[PDB]
This record gives sequence, C-alpha cells and structure tokens, in this order.
Amino acid sequence: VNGAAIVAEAYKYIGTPYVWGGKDPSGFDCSGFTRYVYLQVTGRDIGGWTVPQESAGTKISVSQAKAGDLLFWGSPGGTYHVAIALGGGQYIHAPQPGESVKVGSVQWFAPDFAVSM
Repeated sequence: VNGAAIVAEAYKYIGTPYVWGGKDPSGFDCSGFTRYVYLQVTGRDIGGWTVPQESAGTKISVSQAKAGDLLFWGSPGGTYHVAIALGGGQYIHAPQPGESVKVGSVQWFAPDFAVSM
C-alpha cells in the first residue's frame, strides 16, 4: 500500500473518456477518477467531489509531493481540480470534458497545493 500501488492502479485507466460526474471506468471526471483509484487500492472512500478530498490527508506543498499524493487546483475550500501525483512534477488525471484520462506536467498547468495520504 505504497504510492507506487496508487500509481500502478491509476495507469490502468489511461484513455478512459471524460464524463461529468462519472465515477467508474466507463467514464470519469477529475474527482471520480482519484476516488476510484483510492477505493481500489485502499478500500476507503475519499470524497466523491473535489472539496471533501481535501481532508483525506495532510496538506503539503507541491514540491513535497511524492508519488501517490493528491494535487489540488484552487484554494482550500474552493478546489476545482484534483490529480494524482507521479513525482517529479508529473501527475495523472481526467483533465476536462474534452479529453480522456492522461498524464500531465506542472510545467503545463501547475496545481495550487498537495495532500499527503
């Protein structure tokens, strides 16, 4: 149950199309994807939407994010996006209604804070 396992589970759903409110491999939104990964690996249910997922661990800087941690866009209480940290400025996410689950870099779109799990 290390972050490597979270990353390995998240990689299984690359190419899953975006579906608003989707919570399973037929379609994910940003929060549904992270919730599903953590449900598969740990069995516990972090929030179904973005803001409850801000409580699942301890807040931390994006620099101090290891593989498996959660990354949040927006301010605490008003986060609008989440991804799973891959380490080294990389993450994996359900990006937006346009796109399917894919990898991304903080050099493209930088998250605002992170959460250790």
